[PDB]
Amino acid sequence: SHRKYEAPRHGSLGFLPRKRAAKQRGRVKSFPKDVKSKPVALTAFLGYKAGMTTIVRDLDRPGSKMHKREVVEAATVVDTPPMVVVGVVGYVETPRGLRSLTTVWAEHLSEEVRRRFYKNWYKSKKKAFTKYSGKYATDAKQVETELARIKKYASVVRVLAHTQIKKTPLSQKKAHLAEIQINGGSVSDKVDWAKEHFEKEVSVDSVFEQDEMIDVIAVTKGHGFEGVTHRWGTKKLPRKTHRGLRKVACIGAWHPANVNWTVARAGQNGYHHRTSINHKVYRVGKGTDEA
Amino acid sequence: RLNEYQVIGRNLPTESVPEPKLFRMRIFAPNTVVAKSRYWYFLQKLHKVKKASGEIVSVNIISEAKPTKVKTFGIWLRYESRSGIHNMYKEYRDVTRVGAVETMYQDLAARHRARFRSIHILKVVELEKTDDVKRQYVKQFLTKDLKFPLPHRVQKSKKLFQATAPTTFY
Amino acid sequence: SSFEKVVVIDGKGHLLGRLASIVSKQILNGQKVVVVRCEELNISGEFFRNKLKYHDYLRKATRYNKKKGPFHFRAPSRILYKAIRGMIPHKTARGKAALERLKVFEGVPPPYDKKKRVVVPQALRVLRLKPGRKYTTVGKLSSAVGWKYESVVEKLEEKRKVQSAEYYAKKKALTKKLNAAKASTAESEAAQKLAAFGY
Amino acid sequence: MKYIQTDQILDIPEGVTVDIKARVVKVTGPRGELTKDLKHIDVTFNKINNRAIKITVHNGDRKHVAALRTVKSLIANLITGVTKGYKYKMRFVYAHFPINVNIIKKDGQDYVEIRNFLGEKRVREVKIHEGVTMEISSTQKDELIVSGNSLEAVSQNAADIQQICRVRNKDIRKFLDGIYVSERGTIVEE
Amino acid sequence: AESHRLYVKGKHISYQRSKSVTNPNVSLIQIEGVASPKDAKFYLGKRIAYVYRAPKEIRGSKIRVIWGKVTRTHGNNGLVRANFKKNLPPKTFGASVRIMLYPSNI
Amino acid sequence: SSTVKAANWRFVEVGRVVLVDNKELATIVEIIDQKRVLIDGPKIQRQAIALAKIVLTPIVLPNLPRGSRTATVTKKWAAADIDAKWAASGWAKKLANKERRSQLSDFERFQVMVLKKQRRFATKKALV
RNA sequence: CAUCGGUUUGGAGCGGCAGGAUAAUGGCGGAGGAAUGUGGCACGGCUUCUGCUGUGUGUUAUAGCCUCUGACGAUACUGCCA
RNA sequence: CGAUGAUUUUUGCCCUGCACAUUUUAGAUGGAUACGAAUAAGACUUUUUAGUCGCUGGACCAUAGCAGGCUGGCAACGGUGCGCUUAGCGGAAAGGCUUUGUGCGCUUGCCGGCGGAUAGCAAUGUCAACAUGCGCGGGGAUAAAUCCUUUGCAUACGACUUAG
Ligand SMILES: [Mg+2]
Ligand SMILES: [Mg+2]
Ligand SMILES: [Mg+2]
Ligand SMILES: [Mg+2]
Ligand SMILES: [Mg+2]
Ligand SMILES: [Mg+2]
Ligand SMILES: [Mg+2]
Ligand SMILES: [Mg+2]
Ligand SMILES: [Mg+2]
Ligand SMILES: [Mg+2]
Ligand SMILES: [Mg+2]
Ligand SMILES: [Mg+2]
Ligand SMILES: [Mg+2]
Ligand SMILES: [Mg+2]
Ligand SMILES: [Mg+2]
Ligand SMILES: [Mg+2]
Ligand SMILES: [Mg+2]
Ligand SMILES: [Mg+2]
Ligand SMILES: [Mg+2]
Ligand SMILES: [Mg+2]
Ligand SMILES: [Mg+2]
Ligand SMILES: [Mg+2]
Ligand SMILES: [Mg+2]
Ligand SMILES: [Mg+2]
Ligand SMILES: [Mg+2]
Ligand SMILES: [Mg+2]
Ligand SMILES: [Mg+2]
Ligand SMILES: [Mg+2]
Ligand SMILES: [Mg+2]
Ligand SMILES: [Mg+2]
Ligand SMILES: [Mg+2]
Repeated sequence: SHRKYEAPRHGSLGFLPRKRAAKQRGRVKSFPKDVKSKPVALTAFLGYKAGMTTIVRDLDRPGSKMHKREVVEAATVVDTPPMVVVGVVGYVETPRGLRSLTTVWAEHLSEEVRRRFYKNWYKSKKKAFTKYSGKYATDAKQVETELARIKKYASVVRVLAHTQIKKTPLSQKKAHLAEIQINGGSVSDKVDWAKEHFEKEVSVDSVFEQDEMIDVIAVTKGHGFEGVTHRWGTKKLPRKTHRGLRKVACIGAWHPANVNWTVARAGQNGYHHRTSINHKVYRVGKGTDEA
Repeated sequence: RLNEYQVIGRNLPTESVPEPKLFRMRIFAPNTVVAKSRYWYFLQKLHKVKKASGEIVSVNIISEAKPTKVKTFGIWLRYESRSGIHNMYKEYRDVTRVGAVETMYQDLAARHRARFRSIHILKVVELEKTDDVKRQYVKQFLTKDLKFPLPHRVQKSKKLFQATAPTTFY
Repeated sequence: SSFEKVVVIDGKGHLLGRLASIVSKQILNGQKVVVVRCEELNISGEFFRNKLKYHDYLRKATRYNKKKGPFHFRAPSRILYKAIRGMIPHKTARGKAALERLKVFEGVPPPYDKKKRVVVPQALRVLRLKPGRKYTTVGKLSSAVGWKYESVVEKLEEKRKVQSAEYYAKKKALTKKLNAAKASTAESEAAQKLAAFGY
Repeated sequence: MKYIQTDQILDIPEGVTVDIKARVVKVTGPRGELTKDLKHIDVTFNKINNRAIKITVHNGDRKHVAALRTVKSLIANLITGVTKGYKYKMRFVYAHFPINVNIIKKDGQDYVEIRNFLGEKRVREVKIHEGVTMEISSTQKDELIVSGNSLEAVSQNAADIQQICRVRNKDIRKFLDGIYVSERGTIVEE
Repeated sequence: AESHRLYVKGKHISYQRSKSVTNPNVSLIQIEGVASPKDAKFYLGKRIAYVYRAPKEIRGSKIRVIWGKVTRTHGNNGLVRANFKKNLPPKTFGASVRIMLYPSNI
Repeated sequence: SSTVKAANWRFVEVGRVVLVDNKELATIVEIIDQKRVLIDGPKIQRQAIALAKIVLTPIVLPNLPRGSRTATVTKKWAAADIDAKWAASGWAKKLANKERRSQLSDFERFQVMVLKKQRRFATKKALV
């Protein structure tokens, strides 16, 4: 027999499995599509979630009852010191997907980003990138040859940039290193832009303007193991239910003699990778600004 | 693969009738065992005679008179369908009377699902005059200076693989 | 009828199931087969019917866990692989070895871009189907069912055809020079004897 | 029945040079050239003379025979497209709301812009096909002239304009508003 | 001579079998270049060698041979039936055998 | 002009020479169907055959009336000298070379290899 | 390996004999006939008549075919060969 | 499945030449011999309406020498193998395709002298590429992770984010 009454399903089947994220750093799964006619520019930036605040703003929405009237809105602060460009990666269009051909690095790396490649920095000889730093041998023609290969064969160019986490109040000293796709211009223009920006700082005001709409990639808050009642928002069973009530009463019909993948089950809640879109930029503040 | 047979039979003589009339039929059969069987099948459709009360007098193959002269044959048929019994008339081009009949059995099997058991051959006639031809699908081959190519030739290969591109010219 | 070390088949113009059965029997009998240009394969019947066929295949999935069900591969090479694997005792060790004897590709990647590709007349679409019938190209059905790399393949195939055309232009010139050289050595003692021998 | 052979005769006027090779017809006339690929049909061509062409189907069944006179008609339409042109006249039909039609150019493309159709605030835009000429008739009120060498493009653009002006959620026997093809002729009058 | 072969190339295809039952005492062999029983009838009675390698040396050799002979043709495409002094092991399906030109009758 | 590319097919007509079984010549004397013809020749039996079993050659025996008997076919074949016309084509020459190759012995094959070595030496000298 | 004997599967196997409408055809000779009418002839459209071609006429002509037949000679097919 | 960093002073590692011995091989035993496109059309010289072709690869290249020995000559100044070397192209999985000069061979393109037996009338009568190990010889470099303590951006325990 059918359910006595119909009701929508609890939870979304498009965010499965509700498992922990593979990394704590949210990764850009997909970048904006490249337009050659645009100037060469970055498409992303890394920051740290500081906290929330409140603002008051005059609304410009004709036809609304709050038009030209003050509204009180929640806002989030993202601490964003300028990121340092340290590398460049070339990607090739293949019948099996994009494939990285070569990665070219900068000559000098700061200690906070060189700690990224170590689990025990204090016990190490800190040998990372020393022979590669030696690759800059005079003509540094190995580097120019690889960059020319990227220019010749790559169709997608992404830069390698890291945060300056020593400028944040965090006690962690490891920087966060990420790939940021370069959009705009020809492949040669992108490669020239990446090389000329090696070991240089790029600020947020060079990637995002105010009043822009941007997306946020992040790993959500972890809550550990959770029962179905709070993990999935299922109906609590009656107060007088034997063996407890924070359950789903029926987890399947008799046939198929298995539990379906669509049934809500207890498990780990939070710490998921999410891509959230259309967050408006109310302010791009500057650390040097005293106001 | 058929042959045309002349089968002659009669009722068994009685003291009342000591020379019964001799009746002949032209039978298209694969062999002489089926030729004498079909004879009795049709005589019992017409005459008060049986195989037990009759006698086969002669069985002879009837060969084509001019087996290398191209002819047009008209065949009159009476066949049984799934629903009723029907008369039909069809025309065939062939060099032997037997080879036109072989085509007829293939033809009613293919377009009407009429089995050998469901067909009576009423008459096979060679059409002497070009005006005697009633059917279009064989009249179109009686035009003067008939030419036509054979486009899209498919060649059967003895080998599985060929190292050059296939062609269909001809 | 010869045993080859590797047989590389150009899949253009081949009917999927006839080629699949022939290749299955080939790899079962110990012959190594590589099939290239699976995007140019053909299936008899119009495109819409085959799209409906793929949706019937897609309909089928394990109810209690979709990850256990049939894995509907969308690539032309993997469609051909499903056709062949349905024709192989693939759950035995012998069938697994036979499947190890086979390779299938879209386009013509290295090293096969500089080797000889053959055809299979018993499985060619232009020789089997009635000249009025409608057929499907597996590349369009694959794009229509989720395959993402059609335009990459056509860009790389035009690049390959440009290199192969330079190849052919060079071979014709050296073939032209050798024919002029073979004419000089005609009516010579070796040439006269070879004419009496049939050469 | 598998007819042994079927024929159709193209007629080439005096100033026209048809040119056929591998089922790609290129017809040249005073008004220009038009080409069409027929690789989806099995037909063969014989040049009878400079003014006539034989079009043959060998051993074709009923449907494959049906595809022969259509080839004849398409090539004849090509010939009259390069020797006389094509002209479709459309009349603007409205009961209450006048239809405001403009020939605009947006994004480097020509468009037919229909406004106020049945009072809608919506602005209808129809892309003008390549090789197709639009004109607002001066001699006639509420008339559009669609002209060009290719009959297929002209009639299909005209059909686009007619179809975009369909009436929804009403009795179309009563609400007869729309843009309809009123005259189908040629650039060169006969 | 760059070539030294004195045998005809063959392949071990199958045992004699129905849908479900196999007969190991007879192997079905495909002779290379043979496409008809008329072509295959040349090879009737010729002895056959399956040459393989083993871990242990026997008389200093790691190469072993199983000998057989052609008994009859099989089917219509020039395969033959063979009878070996020991049945060919099932792992050898698809392995190449050597079809000797003797006993010669040329 | 018009410049229409016409097909260069071989036609089914009275007088077409055909090959049968890669061995024997014959000519079509009358058409039976789309599939069957009546063929005759000096070295073949006058018979009704299917067109799938024969191959049309590019040669037509000129002025052969439809339905001509064996004597007429032989007479016109001799007059038109069809055997010589056939024997001059590359098709028959390739067939003859195939038969001749098939009749070689091992010693003749060794001589073929040696002569090929000599001619290849001369050809390479010519190419340089 | 040879040879034998028993059983058995074959060859592009080879030959002789018998039967039939004592095959039917075909080929040769003769007689007759017609048309999907060869040559020729009469009107035409494109050709310096460059298989030019279309329509008429009529009966071997600068092709042939059909029917009947006279005297030979084969083959297919089916059996037998101790 | 890809790019990239560092890769153990440990008698431990990498790269490389030879040499040897072993285990493995879904099964070497002359050569996987490269346009594209159409098929009611193609392909060659050409260049396109002309000649010729297909009607299968029963083709093409290679193929002689104690599994191919020891020596000599001639004709040509070519062919081929290997080793250095010059330059270029190839990123779809390029790992290959070309190329300059040089040195060392071979050449069956042609002609000579010498050798093979006894493995006994067959017995695969043992000749290949992948892998690993080991001796010499040569170029090169000289790390990390985990436990622990700690953290709480994490957490039932594992695991995870930090720091030492
Ligand atoms: Mg219920
Ligand atoms: Mg319900
Ligand atoms: Mg639902
Ligand atoms: Mg996640
Ligand atoms: Mg993406
Ligand atoms: Mg939830
Ligand atoms: Mg209660
Ligand atoms: Mg209770
Ligand atoms: Mg019929
Ligand atoms: Mg080819
Ligand atoms: Mg499918
Ligand atoms: Mg198996
Ligand atoms: Mg998906
Ligand atoms: Mg309605
Ligand atoms: Mg209403
Ligand atoms: Mg048995
Ligand atoms: Mg004859
Ligand atoms: Mg005894
Ligand atoms: Mg015996
Ligand atoms: Mg016997
Ligand atoms: Mg006799
Ligand atoms: Mg007679
Ligand atoms: Mg007379
Ligand atoms: Mg006349
Ligand atoms: Mg007999
Ligand atoms: Mg082996
Ligand atoms: Mg070569
Ligand atoms: Mg070749
Ligand atoms: Mg020497
Ligand atoms: Mg070895
Ligand atoms: Mg401590």
